[PDB]
Amino acid sequence: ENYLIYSGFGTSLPQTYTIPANGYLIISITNTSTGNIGQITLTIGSTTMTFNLQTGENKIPVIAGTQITNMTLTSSSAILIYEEV
Repeated sequence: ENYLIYSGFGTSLPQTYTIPANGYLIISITNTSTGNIGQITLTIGSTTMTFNLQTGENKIPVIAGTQITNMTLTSSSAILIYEEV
């Protein structure tokens, strides 16, 4: 089951998001190129994590209540964020 978190466009996120369950966070970044495309930052409790993003699917194990606090892309893209639970 795939829970939609965000769908949009550009190079960053308009708000922070809460991941609702344990599972895999999927960040699908699509654009007319391939390869490295930016960064995402997640926070859970007292831990902050920073991850490299590539085009296509980026999969990150996450626990319930993890926050997506920032994403920064190097070129405008379609951005789809959902969680496999």
